[PDB]
Amino acid sequence: MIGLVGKKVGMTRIFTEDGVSIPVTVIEVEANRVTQVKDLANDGYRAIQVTTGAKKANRVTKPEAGHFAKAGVEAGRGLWEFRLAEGEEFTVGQSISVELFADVKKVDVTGTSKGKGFAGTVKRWNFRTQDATHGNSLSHRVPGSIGQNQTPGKVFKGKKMAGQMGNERVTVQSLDVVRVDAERNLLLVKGAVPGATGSDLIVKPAVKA
Amino acid sequence: AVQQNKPTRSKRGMRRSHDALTAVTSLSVDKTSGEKHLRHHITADGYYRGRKVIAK
Amino acid sequence: MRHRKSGRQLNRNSSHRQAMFRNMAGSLVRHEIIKTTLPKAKELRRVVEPLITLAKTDSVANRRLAFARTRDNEIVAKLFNELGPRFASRAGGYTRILKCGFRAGDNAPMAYIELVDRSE
Amino acid sequence: MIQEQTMLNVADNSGARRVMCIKVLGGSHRRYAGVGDIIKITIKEAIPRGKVKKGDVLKAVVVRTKKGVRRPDGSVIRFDGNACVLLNNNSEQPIGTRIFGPVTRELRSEKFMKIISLAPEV
Amino acid sequence: SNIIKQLEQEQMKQDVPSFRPGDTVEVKVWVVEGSKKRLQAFEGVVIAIRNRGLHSAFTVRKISNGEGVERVFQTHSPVVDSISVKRRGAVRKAKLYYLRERTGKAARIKERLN
RNA sequence: ACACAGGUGGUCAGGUAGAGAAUACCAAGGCGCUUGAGAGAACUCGGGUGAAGGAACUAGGCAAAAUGGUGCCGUAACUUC
RNA sequence: AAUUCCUUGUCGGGUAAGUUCCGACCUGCACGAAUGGCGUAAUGAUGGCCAGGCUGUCUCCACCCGAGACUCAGUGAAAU
RNA sequence: CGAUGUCGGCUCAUCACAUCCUGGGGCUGAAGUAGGUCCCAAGGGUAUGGCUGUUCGCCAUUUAAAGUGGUACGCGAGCUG
RNA sequence: GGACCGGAGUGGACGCAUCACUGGUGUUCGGGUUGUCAUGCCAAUGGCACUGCCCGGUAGCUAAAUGCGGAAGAGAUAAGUGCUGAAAGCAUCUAAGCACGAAACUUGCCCCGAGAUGAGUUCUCCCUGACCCUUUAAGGGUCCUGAAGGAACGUUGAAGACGACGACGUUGAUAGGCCGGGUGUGUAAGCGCAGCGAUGCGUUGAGCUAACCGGUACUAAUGAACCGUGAGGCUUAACCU
Repeated sequence: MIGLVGKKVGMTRIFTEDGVSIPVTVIEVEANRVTQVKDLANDGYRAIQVTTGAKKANRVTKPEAGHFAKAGVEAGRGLWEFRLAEGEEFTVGQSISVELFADVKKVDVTGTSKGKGFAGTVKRWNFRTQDATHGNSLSHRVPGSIGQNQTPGKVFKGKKMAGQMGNERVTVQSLDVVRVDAERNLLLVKGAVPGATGSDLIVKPAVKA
Repeated sequence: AVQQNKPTRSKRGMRRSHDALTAVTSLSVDKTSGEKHLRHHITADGYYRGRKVIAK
Repeated sequence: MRHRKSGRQLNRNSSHRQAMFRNMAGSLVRHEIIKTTLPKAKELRRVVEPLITLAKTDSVANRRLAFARTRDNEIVAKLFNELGPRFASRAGGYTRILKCGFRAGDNAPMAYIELVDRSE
Repeated sequence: MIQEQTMLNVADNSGARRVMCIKVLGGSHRRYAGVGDIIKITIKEAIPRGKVKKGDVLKAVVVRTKKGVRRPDGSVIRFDGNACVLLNNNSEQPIGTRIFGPVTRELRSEKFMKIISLAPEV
Repeated sequence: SNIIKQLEQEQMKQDVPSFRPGDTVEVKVWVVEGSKKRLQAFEGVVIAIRNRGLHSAFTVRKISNGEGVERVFQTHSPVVDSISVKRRGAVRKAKLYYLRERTGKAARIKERLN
């Protein structure tokens, strides 16, 4: 069940006794706990609500703190909801960590992107630059062409423009598992994932596989 | 040259519709002399929160 | 499109920055107190404190390190005869930025930067 | 790099030094050659002790590169400059019956395995 | 949260030599060749200090017979039978990339023997 | 028209570097030039560095780059010598 | 060919091919000697062709530091 | 006819299918394997060198792929000239 | 010479992301270096010559380094291929009746989405005082007394044009300094000794420290009030009142 939460905590090597060194990414799972199981009379689906981690008492406001009080004292980082599959669930004393992937080979990861501002067009939308030697008078970079012909008099919605980049979702959907540790909450994955060390992320089983 | 029809009082007045921010943060007062200042700024008497600041 | 920085860029070139900060750090140990622009006084707080952490030294390889990189003609000995020793048991925190308002009629953030202890 | 109309030396016996690559091949086109890429080649000086004609057009395979090789290990092995060896049309394996340089034990590719099977240092 | 700085060290070895540049190390490693496990030895001069923790590559340049020959190896890799501190290098630079432009006796490194 | 990135004939000629009233650093002597402070966006004008190939760019090695000086040695076709 | 349109006529050279380039051929649409011929050393803000050298022109882009723009405060236009 | 920039390119896109190339089906004068051919189908997709300022057209390399058309036979208040 | 199927093996074209593979860039770092002026002189340290010059590179970034797929299922069709059968005793793919099926269609996969004002669903949190006046679903005034929360005040960033937004403003970690770690560079800068001296040997596997991240109370980061209050319009059947 559920989409499991963690953090990118670094990069390492696992080696082989054939000779290859094999660089891999390290993820630490913070685990998820149940706060309610929902009835089929709501929306037409059986569903579950889950929370994560603990946070210091000098943060979180009363509208969120009272919803952590109805199940414990750990609190913080908000709430998630998911639909149930192949089994009926209970709330009392129940939690989930890396044992969720004990028979899973590929995973699906969702995180956030780095801030880049208004970001422009050359890197953002691959608007290829032009000559700085021979011709091209004050046209070193030109942002494509916003109109397909000079008769219509319109710019169309089927085109890209410069604008705020970062703080949005990013994903990798075919990511291979290497190792898990049910005592240390380790998830060890093939290659690299979006964002630097300390990036907060959620993980699911891979479905395009 | 660069525009069609001399721009209207409504169109030019739109800039006035964003004005709601209160001036000078409504100041702070010194609780030991009654003079006003900005919320972390120093008095004309060389004092801040009832003690001496800066060489004068 | 800057990705990270640890020390303000500043207006005017690197050959002005160096010449101005060595002179103004000299002026700060020569007068104990300066009034100047806040972001520039924070950049002064970066350079005056490692000089006070040097001013507690006595080794032949430290006592006259880079004399012409931060040079004076009045307090050259007073720096090591009193001023470095005045903070040599303290571990950091040798100054106060003293953030105030106005340099002219308009509010640019001003700093009345001072030593954490003064002679008179 | 290694591309079309490019001067490329040969580790093949009596193959000369002035030899030129004219097409990089192996399936759907990829611009550049490395260790294990097959090329279309021509001989520009041929030498008097030679074995192929000046101006002739035949096949070869790249075996030495300034770029080096890393794909099977993740750590690079690097050679000095760039070189190839001459390759038969239908009769399988290289034309060289003695082939120069130490080569590598990763050159065990089934269609090229004769090179590590002559007299290599590895 | 606890495993920061841990799984980026847990695959490291406990004792591996600090040779620095210009030194020789005499490395022995295994290959499998799609047939059978075989030991092989590589010799040359070290061109960099290998100071990067678990992510430490080390580079050895042969330059003793024929032209060039330069190999990269992983410091913490299990496939290493032997590595040593064979010959010293009395060098005054951090990188030896300048040996790409040396030949004959000028391409040798001195040990000083003192 | 302007505290105007323009124009305007000669004379005198201290030390180190260099062949040199080229040109690097200064003496003697003079100047410190009339918006300022922060920020460190797109996009530009004024600079620096680039691994592999290599003119594949373009009508065109345009432009940029390496080369760059000094004294000796040495120097082809052809020639009105 | 600054001279011959379809015409890159005709034979060869080099090429990886070449209306480009070169050696030549000659029933030259409309070569021809002072509104000069033909050619040679030296010569040119020299056209085209070939190669070597070096190269961010290009392959194909990526980074660093300056001055504006952006924020504040003083000073502040025109065609129409 | 009080502005009504010229060849090609560089450049950035969009619509048509009388489908080039891709998917599905058939007729066949189709033995395999390929062609010849047309009923459906528009989600996606289609040359590098040599000559010319070139588009045209010829040659080298040659097709997963160098189709045909509209938008001033698109494409100068971008660029080149 | 020598197919399709759904299912594997392995590549091309493309894009996005990582900085951990290797390489590059890197004027907050270290080493080398030409000339001259200043600091009176020396030992030397600085200024000027684009960042004078050449050689490595922390942190930051990055492609040439590197990974990966645009799949199956589900629903339902078009072209096509067919069944059973009436009008038309039979015949007939079609009328009545029922199938399968395409780079297409809708899902499935990923993202945004209730101003979807079609303002939906579900949960948490807070406010429980009263008068005065008018021709009043309009408001206006004051006392008594103030919440959940938001901003401002700030310290600041991996967030950024400005706004905005994450972090931090004490049972302490936002930025700086100070320390300790961890990279980089390559053996202090003086003092002896070896030598005709440029230079070498010893102290010294050294010195110097910044951006990466673990400490530390050393320096800095107000009292508070304005916005948001005092239970918030209407009605139906049944019950409470």
